[PDB]
Amino acid sequence: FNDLSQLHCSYESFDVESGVYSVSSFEAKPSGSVVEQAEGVECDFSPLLSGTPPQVYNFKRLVFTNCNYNLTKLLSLFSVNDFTCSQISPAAIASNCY
Amino acid sequence: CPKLEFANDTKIASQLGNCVEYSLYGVSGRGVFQNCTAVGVRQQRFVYDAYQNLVGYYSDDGNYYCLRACVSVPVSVIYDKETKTHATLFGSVACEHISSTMSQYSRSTRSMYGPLQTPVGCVLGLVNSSLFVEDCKLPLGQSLCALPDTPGEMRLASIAFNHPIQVDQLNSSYFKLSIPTNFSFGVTQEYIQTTIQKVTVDCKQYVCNGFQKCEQLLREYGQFCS
Amino acid sequence: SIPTNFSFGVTQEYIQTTIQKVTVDCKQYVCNGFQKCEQLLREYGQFCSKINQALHGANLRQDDSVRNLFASVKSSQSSPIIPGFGGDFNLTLLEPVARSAIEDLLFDKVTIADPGYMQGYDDCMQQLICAQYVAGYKVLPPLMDVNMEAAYTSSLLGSIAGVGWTAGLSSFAAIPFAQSIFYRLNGVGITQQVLSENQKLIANKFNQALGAMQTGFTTTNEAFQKVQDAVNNNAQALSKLASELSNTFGAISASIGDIIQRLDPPEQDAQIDRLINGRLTTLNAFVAQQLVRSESAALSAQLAKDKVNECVKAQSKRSGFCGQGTH
Amino acid sequence: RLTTLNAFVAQQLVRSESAALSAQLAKDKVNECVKAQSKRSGFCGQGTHIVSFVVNAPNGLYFMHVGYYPSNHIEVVSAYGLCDAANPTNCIAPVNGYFIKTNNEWSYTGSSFYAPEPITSLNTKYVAPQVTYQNISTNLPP
Amino acid sequence: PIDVSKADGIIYPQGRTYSNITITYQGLFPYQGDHGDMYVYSAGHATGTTPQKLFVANYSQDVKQFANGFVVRIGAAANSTGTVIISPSTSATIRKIYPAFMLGSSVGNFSDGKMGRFFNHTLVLLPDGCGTLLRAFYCILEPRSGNHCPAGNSYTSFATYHTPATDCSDGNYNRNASLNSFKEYFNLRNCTFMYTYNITEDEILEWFGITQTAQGVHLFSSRYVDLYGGNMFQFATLPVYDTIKYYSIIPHSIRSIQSDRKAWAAFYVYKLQPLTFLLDFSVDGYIRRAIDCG
Ligand SMILES: *[C@@H]1O[C@H](CO)[C@@H](O[C@@H]2O[C@H](CO)[C@@H](O[C@@H]3O[C@H](CO[C@H]4O[C@H](CO)[C@@H](O)[C@H](O)[C@@H]4O)[C@@H](O)[C@H](O[C@H]4O[C@H](CO)[C@@H](O)[C@H](O)[C@@H]4O)[C@@H]3O)[C@H](O)[C@H]2NC(C)=O)[C@H](O)[C@H]1NC(C)=O
Ligand SMILES: *[C@@H]1O[C@H](CO)[C@@H](O[C@@H]2O[C@H](CO)[C@@H](O)[C@H](O)[C@H]2NC(C)=O)[C@H](O)[C@H]1NC(C)=O
Ligand SMILES: *[C@@H]1O[C@H](CO)[C@@H](O[C@@H]2O[C@H](CO)[C@@H](O)[C@H](O)[C@H]2NC(C)=O)[C@H](O)[C@H]1NC(C)=O
Ligand SMILES: *[C@@H]1O[C@H](CO)[C@@H](O[C@@H]2O[C@H](CO)[C@@H](O)[C@H](O)[C@H]2NC(C)=O)[C@H](O)[C@H]1NC(C)=O
Ligand SMILES: *[C@@H]1O[C@H](CO[C@@H]2O[C@@H](C)[C@@H](O)[C@@H](O)[C@@H]2O)[C@@H](O)[C@H](O)[C@H]1NC(C)=O
Ligand SMILES: *[C@@H]1O[C@H](CO)[C@@H](O)[C@H](O)[C@H]1NC(C)=O
Ligand SMILES: *[C@@H]1O[C@H](CO)[C@@H](O)[C@H](O)[C@H]1NC(C)=O
Ligand SMILES: *[C@@H]1O[C@H](CO)[C@@H](O)[C@H](O)[C@H]1NC(C)=O
Ligand SMILES: *[C@@H]1O[C@H](CO)[C@@H](O)[C@H](O)[C@H]1NC(C)=O
Repeated sequence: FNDLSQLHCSYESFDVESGVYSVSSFEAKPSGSVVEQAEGVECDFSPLLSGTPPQVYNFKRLVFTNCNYNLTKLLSLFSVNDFTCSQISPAAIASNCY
Repeated sequence: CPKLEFANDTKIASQLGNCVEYSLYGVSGRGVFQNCTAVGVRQQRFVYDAYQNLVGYYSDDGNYYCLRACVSVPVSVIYDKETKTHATLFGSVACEHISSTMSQYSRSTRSMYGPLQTPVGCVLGLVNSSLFVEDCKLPLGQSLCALPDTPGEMRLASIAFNHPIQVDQLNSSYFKLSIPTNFSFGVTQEYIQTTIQKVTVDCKQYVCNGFQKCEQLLREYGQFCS
Repeated sequence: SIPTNFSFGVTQEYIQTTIQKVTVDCKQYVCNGFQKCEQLLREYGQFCSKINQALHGANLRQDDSVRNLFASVKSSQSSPIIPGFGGDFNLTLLEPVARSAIEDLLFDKVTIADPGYMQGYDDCMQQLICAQYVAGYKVLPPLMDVNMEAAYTSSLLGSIAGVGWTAGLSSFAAIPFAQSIFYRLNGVGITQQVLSENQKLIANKFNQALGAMQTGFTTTNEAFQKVQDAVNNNAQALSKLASELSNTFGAISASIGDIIQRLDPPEQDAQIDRLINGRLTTLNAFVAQQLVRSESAALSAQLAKDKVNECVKAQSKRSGFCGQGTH
Repeated sequence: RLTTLNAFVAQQLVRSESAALSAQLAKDKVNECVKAQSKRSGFCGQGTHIVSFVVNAPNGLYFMHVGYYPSNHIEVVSAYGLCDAANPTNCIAPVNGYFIKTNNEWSYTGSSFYAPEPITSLNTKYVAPQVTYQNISTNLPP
Repeated sequence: PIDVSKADGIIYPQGRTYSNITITYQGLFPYQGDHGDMYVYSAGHATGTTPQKLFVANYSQDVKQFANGFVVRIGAAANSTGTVIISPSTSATIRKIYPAFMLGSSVGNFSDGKMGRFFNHTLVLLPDGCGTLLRAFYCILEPRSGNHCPAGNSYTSFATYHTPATDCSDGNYNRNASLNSFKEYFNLRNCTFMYTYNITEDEILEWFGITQTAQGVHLFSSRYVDLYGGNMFQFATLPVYDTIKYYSIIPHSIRSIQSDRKAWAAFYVYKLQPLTFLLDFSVDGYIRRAIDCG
């Protein structure tokens, strides 16, 4: 609740000793946030939906760099029967920059 | 990166020289802008320290800017037992921040006590007093201390210097001397720890604490406790 | 066997008295301002609390040792410091201007990175010293001020002239320093004759003897070597804070926000568990090494106070204990 | 639990060597300034040590040291050597004492207290002539 | 040899630049003071003004494993005068030349049984127009079956000619005719994509690096930024589908006349192996001094 709360919990008693203690300091509120770097063309997932879908040993490859992606235009129209995510949160795959 | 309604009020120049949560399209964190001279390869755009943290940055338009860290105020506390008296200290900082924007849990203040410039920084909860205490029991660092009233108030004091008795010298055959004229028999009192309480332990009354199964399991460990 | 010539050779040494008296916050260091981190902190936390008053107790023990040793070395009455004291001897280098010129130039050659005890945080907004708060720690201020050890150096400087006459410290006898040297040389076994007509040559060669150590201040001085190795000891001690958060400790990453907003809640709780475990063991290693440094500082402080009370203010009869040759 | 006991063994051997260190410092205290008077400045007792007393404690050992504690220091004059003008080689020096220009000439005083008393042969001894010493002619000391 | 304290052609960190500190890094590096994979180009037979039959070595049939790519020095013999390779009694000023590479993963015997056939989709890169164009293409090669042809009879090896009196004079650049000389020996099929670069010409030496990783084939050079300096900056990233384990150098011919036979560059190739080196990042950031570990 206060400085005395974290004080007395650290000593686990209602009676403590006098003393200079490095109490847990604060962090100032940042003035804001900056989101800037170059963006050009958006990410183009057309060859994923173009052509014959290849085989499990013919797994066709797509590299995406320097583009802008949106899963709300991609996964929303995907009739996803099953979704799994190995060592990653499924929600943040459409949130962070890589 | 994902799509966004690109906010105009998010540029680097908007809060230059100010602490912001930096997010350089994957380079995430929170730090303080500054303007520097260009160092390193401008095509790399990202300059890092010896500990894998960003120090500089080549802007898109071409104005090199450093970001070191968004350093915050270190905070310490004083409290005295048997006199319900307590105050806060802030290290190596001008009295610059007021109660608006902290972090962590709810800070507690009392009646206004206010922000005072000390050589160690800024202090809240102290009243100025040019006092001198040679034998301060709970000092405030550097050469500072506070002493509580016998609703009391701790009051400021510098750690006083014990002035020796100043005696001069004569450059002649006559010499200047100083001499005790009274005395006492002071007792220098101290203590040492010679032999602690020595203790032994069982393997199976500390570890099996009587467990049959435990027994058969510890036989692979065997001679460790031995 | 008997020698027919002589000189005055200086032996240089140093003692690491008071180690860096520091502190580290629990939450800003281990947890670094992250929400799910403090709720998981709640899971543990027993370690953090305890080791904080453990380091507080070690620091106050060191402070008590420091105040005890400056109480011991405080001469109850001393001599004033003026320029030109000490006769023909060029002891202006040890004479304070307070700032003694000898320790001024030692502070010049010793790479001193003062941890911003007056600018600090403000020194970081205007521009390694700022790196004392990246994850977060604080090397506490001294409990002393410069001018305060300037006063102690003045006190011991007076005690040099005042003590080395006769055992029994109740009387203060700060002789004119040339005659103090005369009495000290008579005491340590030099005849009054050559001390009566040959003061000039011995004074001059003592002068260039004390001058040679001024220009000798380089790597060849072993006391410089142990001072700078102590500086490196402080540097590696603070690197034990500064360098370990870069380690993942077996996690998939070492950044907390990375974990909390790019992992699922169960797996991110597991990764925070791993990170806090590794970090608390690094804290235990820190506690062990500062305990070692604290006891070493205590014994070194005992050695330093014994050296300064026996063979500095007076002439100890122990053969070569603190100075090689007939000190 | 085995890791906790390895930590226990480590800290116990640390306390063991610390107790060993305390043992040689213990014998140093009890054999230097307790059963004698230490010639070291504030070795166990602050100031001029007189006596010391030692008593056991269930884990340790307890030390008082009764010592001379000066107070009320005043300002006086002292000399360097009482030597005859006619016989400069005839000099005297105090046996751990001081010369004081008393009322009622330089006389002997102990080196720890305002204790002036007339100069005798039992507290001084003959020394060499020096240019920094002093002459007396109106009353030569015995 | 190759000095590491002088930093002769060593990979730069891809996105982690430092300043004025020494830093350790685990990557792909060669050893210190090595020999190389020494080859050299030369000019063909000529008499008067007409250039006669070619002049190439057995370097087309010498195949090495790709391992982890390789680094090429270019024009270390430039600015100087060396003996003409075809005529040892004749000497001329050494001019810088650039090599043409092919990459794949299969080895087979030729129409005459000489080993070196590559199957399926393979990469060929070629400098043309006095080194102005650096065109690369990952296609299907088809050997011809006529006289002196790779699938034909009376065949020994393969080479690419170049007629500098008409090929790469001021302007013109002969519609990349050395690619047609490659087409005079091979044919293109079933190709997916194709890359081309513009590189200017100078007189200072050149350092080039090639490697591959699952995301792509990475090509590094100095010229692009450090024209006066030297470093590995990734000027190309081929979007490759499969890794590469075999490579070869295509021999190249120059249709120069006999009286004006000019000495060409003597290039070195050093292989890249997984090592850990320490780097001296200076204040400006130019890496100039490095040191090995093993
Ligand atoms: C064949 O012979 C030619 C001679 O014509 C050589 O070319 C010279 O190469 C040297 C070595 O790099 C060059 O020396 C460098 O000069 C720089 C200044 O150049 C200025 O002038 C040129 C020409 O006008 C401009 O294009 C340029 O932008 C500059 O304005 C210096 O700054 C260099 O020092 C810096 O770089 C080195 C290397 O990184 C660092 O070690 C230094 O500390 C410093 O940071 C350097 O001294 C010279 O300029 C070239 N001359 C010409 C006319 O180009 C060829 O190298 C040579 N080839 C072979 C294979 O031998
Ligand atoms: C005592 O030593 C100091 C230290 O060298 C002398 O100071 C030097 O004085 C000269 C001129 O007299 C200057 O050129 C030097 O720069 C001084 N040195 C330093 C380090 O400041 C001083 O002169 C000496 N005094 C005597 C009486 O010998
Ligand atoms: C006693 O008086 C004699 C007088 O000769 C002193 O001897 C000389 O004193 C002068 C000045 O005081 C010095 O410059 C000389 O060097 C002295 N002579 C010698 C041989 O030392 C003497 O100092 C006086 N004091 C004593 C003997 O204690
Ligand atoms: C780059 O590193 C060099 C090497 O340490 C720095 O040069 C040192 O600068 C300090 C400060 O004046 C001197 O005390 C040292 O003697 C110098 N050492 C050497 C070897 O020159 C240089 O200051 C650094 N520059 C920058 C911009 O960081
Ligand atoms: C940022 O700074 C640019 C030049 O840098 C100048 O020198 C360095 C060493 C710093 O001290 C910096 O503050 C100096 O200004 C300017 O060309 C540029 O205009 C500056 N940016 C803005 C927004 O003014
Ligand atoms: C506090 O008072 C002293 C004298 O009483 C004065 O020197 C000092 O400047 C005061 N402090 C401030 C912050 O004004
Ligand atoms: C010393 O002080 C004590 C107590 O103050 C007093 O009884 C005694 O008479 C004093 N002695 C002298 C010599 O002043
Ligand atoms: C001692 O040696 C030094 C240098 O060798 C010389 O200057 C001095 O005169 C010598 N002194 C004696 C007494 O021999
Ligand atoms: C090279 O430059 C020429 C002229 O500027 C241009 O026509 C050509 O398309 C360029 N080629 C490449 C690959 O950039």
